[PDB]
Amino acid sequence: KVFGRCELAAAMKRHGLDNYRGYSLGNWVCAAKFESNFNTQATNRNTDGSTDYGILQINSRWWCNDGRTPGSRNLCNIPCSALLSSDITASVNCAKKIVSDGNGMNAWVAWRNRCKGTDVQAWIRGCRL
Ligand SMILES: [Cl-]
Ligand SMILES: [Cl-]
Ligand SMILES: [Cl-]
Ligand SMILES: [Cl-]
Ligand code: NA
Repeated sequence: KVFGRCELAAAMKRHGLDNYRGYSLGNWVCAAKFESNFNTQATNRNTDGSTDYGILQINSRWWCNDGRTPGSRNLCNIPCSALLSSDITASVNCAKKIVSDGNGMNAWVAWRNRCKGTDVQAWIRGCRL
């Protein structure tokens, strides 16, 4: 599934991400836009043996089990397959755990490169939330 921008914003809001751990909702929409282009099945393989999964490109070394990554900790206790679902529930549940590390949203490459420090409220412009 490829989410619409405000479609995704609404779902993220329903799941409590607005201002979670100090990140207003637009940070999360921006992260999804630039990590995955809002695609729930986005998957990117890294040379390090890990894979980034789903709309938020969550990495398989520390957060989900794909059965093939070195240093696996599976701290969200889920198959990485769950992070490829068309609904965002597993990805948001896991994201709340990831952002609770001292890293915060720096865990997301694309957030660090295209969202941090910007006008992230623009990503929820015209969403009526
Ligand atoms: Cl939902
Ligand atoms: Cl915002
Ligand atoms: Cl899996
Ligand atoms: Cl990570
Ligand atoms: Na990632």
